[PDB]
Amino acid sequence: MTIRPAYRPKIVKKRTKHFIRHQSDRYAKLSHKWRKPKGIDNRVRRRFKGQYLMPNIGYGSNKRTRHMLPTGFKKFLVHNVRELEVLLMQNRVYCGEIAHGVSSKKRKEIVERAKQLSVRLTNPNGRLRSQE
Amino acid sequence: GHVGRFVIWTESAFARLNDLFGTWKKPSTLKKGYNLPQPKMANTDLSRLLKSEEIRKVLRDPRKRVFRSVRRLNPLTNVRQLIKLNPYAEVLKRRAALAAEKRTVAKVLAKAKKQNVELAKSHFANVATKAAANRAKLLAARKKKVA
Amino acid sequence: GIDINHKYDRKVRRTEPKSQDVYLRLLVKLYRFLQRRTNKKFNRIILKRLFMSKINRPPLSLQRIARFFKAANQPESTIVVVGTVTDDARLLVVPKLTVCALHVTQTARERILKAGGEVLTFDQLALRSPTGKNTLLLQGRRTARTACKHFGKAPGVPHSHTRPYVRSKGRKFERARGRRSSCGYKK
Amino acid sequence: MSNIKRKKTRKLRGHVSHGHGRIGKHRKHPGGRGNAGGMHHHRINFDKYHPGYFGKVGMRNFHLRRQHKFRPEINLDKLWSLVGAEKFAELEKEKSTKAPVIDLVKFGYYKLLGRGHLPARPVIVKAKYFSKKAEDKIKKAGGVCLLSA
RNA sequence: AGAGUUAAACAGUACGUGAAACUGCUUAGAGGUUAAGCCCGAUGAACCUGAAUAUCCGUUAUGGAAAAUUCAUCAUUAAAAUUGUAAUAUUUAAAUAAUAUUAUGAGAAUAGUGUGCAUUUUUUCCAUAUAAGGACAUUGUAAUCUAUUAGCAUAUACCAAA
RNA sequence: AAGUGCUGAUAGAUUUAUAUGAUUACAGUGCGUUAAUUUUUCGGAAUUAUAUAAUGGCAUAAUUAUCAUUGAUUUUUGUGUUUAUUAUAUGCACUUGUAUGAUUAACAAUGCGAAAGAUUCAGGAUACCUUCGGGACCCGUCUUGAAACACGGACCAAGGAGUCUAACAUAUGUGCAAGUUAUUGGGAUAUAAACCUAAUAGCGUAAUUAACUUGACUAAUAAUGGGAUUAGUUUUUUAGCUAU
RNA sequence: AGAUCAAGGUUAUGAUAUAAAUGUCCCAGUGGGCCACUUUUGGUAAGCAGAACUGGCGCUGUGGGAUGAACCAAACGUAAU
RNA sequence: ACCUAUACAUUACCGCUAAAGUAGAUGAUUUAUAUUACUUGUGAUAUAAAUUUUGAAACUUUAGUGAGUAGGAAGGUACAAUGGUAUGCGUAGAAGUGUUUGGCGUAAGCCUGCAUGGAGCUGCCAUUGGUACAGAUCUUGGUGGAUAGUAGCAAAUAAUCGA
Repeated sequence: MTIRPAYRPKIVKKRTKHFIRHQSDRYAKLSHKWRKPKGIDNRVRRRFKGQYLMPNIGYGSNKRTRHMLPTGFKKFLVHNVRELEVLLMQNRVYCGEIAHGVSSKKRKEIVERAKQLSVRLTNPNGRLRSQE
Repeated sequence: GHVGRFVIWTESAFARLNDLFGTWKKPSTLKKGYNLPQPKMANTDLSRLLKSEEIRKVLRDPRKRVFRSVRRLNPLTNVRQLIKLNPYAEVLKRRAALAAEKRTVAKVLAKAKKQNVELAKSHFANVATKAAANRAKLLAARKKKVA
Repeated sequence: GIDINHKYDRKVRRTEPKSQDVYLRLLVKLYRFLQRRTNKKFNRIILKRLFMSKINRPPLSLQRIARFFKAANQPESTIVVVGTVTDDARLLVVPKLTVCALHVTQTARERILKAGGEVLTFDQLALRSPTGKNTLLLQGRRTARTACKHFGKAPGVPHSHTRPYVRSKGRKFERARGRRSSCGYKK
Repeated sequence: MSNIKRKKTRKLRGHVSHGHGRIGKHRKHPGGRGNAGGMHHHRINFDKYHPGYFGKVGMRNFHLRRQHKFRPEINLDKLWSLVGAEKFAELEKEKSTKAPVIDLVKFGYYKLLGRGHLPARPVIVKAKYFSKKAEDKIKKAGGVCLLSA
């Protein structure tokens, strides 16, 4: 529908599956997210052979497909119609995500104006659902 | 901790700062010895500083081209490369290539000895060139007799 | 892989100061323009002197200027000091001169305007002589500060000579056992 | 009172020792609480770095008053910020209307020392003391001192 | 249990928000294995994600309409400005720099009228012609390039060995 | 040792080079002398002299130098000579055209971003479950050593351990400068703010010896007083380059 | 021995410089170690102790003798060949 | 002849270290054309067209390079209140709570959809406090398996039909 942005390549990432925090299997007081286990015995700290691939600066993406969402842009926070005037002339580059304290009164005012401003949103149809 | 509120003065007020911070030529009045402080950079333009007719008679280098061209190349798979980094590489080929090329004639003539078929238009003109090359040596008998 | 990424591969010295000014950056954002068109060594030493702290960008008192302006056969050279050429009294007569300087105190302008030679700043200088032809460069002392003689003690040598941390002067203050004769030993 | 991202221990959690060791770690005092024993086992880091200690240089000055050794010390090299600064300019015309009068007790300076190396002008100067290396050089310079009341 | 009362009872004396560990339930799978776990790359199942734009041998030739017009080869006039001069006034003795008003200068610049003012203009849609309406994604080629293996070799040249 | 001459493949192809700077120069193409030899005869084909430092072949002169020296290796060359050789003697426009800016790209197939609706191609453990191949001790920590037949851990939500001041040192920011400081104070005047401010008084200025004394370069001047290590500027003249 | 003139080649062994050169904080730690080859005391001796000269283990994964902190290959950015 | 390493080599890529380039845009720059000075042919003029922006803390470009506890500095994010700030969203659903909706980072962490819910909340930049927890034979409050039905309720003579 919308023209895809501004020299859209193959977004091809190094390691994709998430990174899950040594011994978070047998403690559900242990969360999901990582903490380099800094203590002198460990079985992953020594970057061993078998465990949950240990992060560093290697795995990142290219320094032009930084932040690049699967539709070419780089995502960007939007609040009201005045910040969509920030996306006046850059409309072929970035996109918008309607901030989730905006009600369905004001989100009527983005989706009918910035459509004609030719920007892309990730989420229209939030509370649309054609009721109040 | 930020500059600039929108400030509105009055005339009796506005003629007290000259008392309250004197001038560039004097100390002030209402405080003892509080001089008007200094700048550390006394012209603070940059665009009209680069105008300039006193700076850009001494500048040297607008290296506008970048000169990057950073690609390596192979010295055998690119036969194109050879002559460029090294002339006389054409010499050693175009010496030995014809020596092989006459030797390609030198073994089909054994087949033209065994069967004697052609020699019609594929190698007949390839061996009749010596009759033309005889004339390249009749000038050695008629045009090289000048010294 | 190999083995050397050894040490130091790390060029320590300062790229830009830990200072968030908008005047001092304006010299940097000017004098980066005037050392990367010319290659003149005189501009780079201006640039590498725009970077030290409050101490070690040395204070520099006016009598040190004068006999350097009496380093004679130079009646036209402009004075460049990256520092603070303040005023000292006991230079009674003051000569005509024109200085480029960072910071000039209010009692220092008042005698050189009484000289009367105009002092100029750096952008004020920058209009005139970017080449540095007939330009002088004066940098003050750095054993100057009295807090910088605490180095480097191992007292047995008579090359000791190095100011211990006193409490305060008088008697019964770091003066019995070790220093003088009779209380154990002379240093 | 700190900007604490700078302060060393708000990135140290979590390392799992926080900054003071993992063998013989931070035990409430190892040292001897204070200065013990400057003669006893902290010997080496008290000579060197602090000789002259422990003992008795001797004169038991019973109840010093810090007035009898007041003597605030001015030097002859200044001497003309003492007078007006432009007032020196009219003394180099030449006009021998001077030696001028330089009180010191009214200034707040007492004994004229002799670092000095004054100009050639005569000066009549009044101090609360003398210094021999100065006063002979003043006496070549056409001026002389007289002791203040 | 119904019937209610209230915006709410998915607020009914732990009477707001109700998690976390336990798990009672139904659907979904599965199974004598490293004891459970994971980690590596696939894996059906299942929902999902990202998908598009004015040419080969052109941002070409050519024909249809519509609206109009400071644009023509358009004239004037109304401006305000900008740039660049000239002058005056604030200057640290003068110049300069700098603002403030004063005028000239050129060209542009809009609002308004005007050969033809829609005559061969201008601005929006419609047309054929050369590879041609796609111009994009995943694919099979074909060759090119730096690395890189496997498989044949055209003629040499060297001692001795005869 | 020489492209000797390919024939078959593998996976991989940076580059928004203005989204703040040759798309240029090497080469290849079709247009404007020539003469015949030769071949095909449809093109092609083949010819020298035009100029070189020539660079080897050979010859001699000549020397530097040499294990050796009948000599041979040579060196500097010098000349003659034929014989080989190569590059220089291609402007003028044009061309999808060679090569050059980490030198990958023509073709073909597969498909309509189809009012809403919605098929197609790749990907996608998001966090399961299903199916197999290798991996694999289960977490703190003292210690040379913990998978420990070493101690602490049943599970979870909330709470918890680098702080306060004290004076110092150093690094560093910010003003100022032989000065600096109100922050004990009053008064101006709206409130715990700030403003303004006077004498002091801290600390430096000028040192000490146990103290009394004395008091910091011969001079109207000197700077670790002289020395060498020196950037930089000035200058002597030199050639020199670009502008000239 | 010092200052100051006079003459002076191309600076005088190889191979490099991943850059050399220094003053503070005396800056956090750490002041218990282990092993193999040779060299080696103590003891009959030991996976014991006691060392000098290296390399390594603690700090270190790793491919290989199934296994094993040191053995022998090699010292660990993410990826295809 | 083959065999396998995170080693060696080459292409991409990430961060880090080193080196190097870029600011007269009231310009620069080609593309054409009118002209011209004409110097054969190189230049200036005029017209027409189009390319030309960044926290110079930027940007381009180049090479090399990457283990790590004890420990030191480097920028990065949570949870706070205080003054500045965004004509900041908020009963037309604000804070946390779940999640088989979707996504960005190397990573901590956000952004987003739906479902509760009922009255307040965050982003840039200055500051800053009792600031992020798996641990302390840690404190307190729920709650497991064993068992949520096992352990065992066995001393003192012994209870019984019918209403």
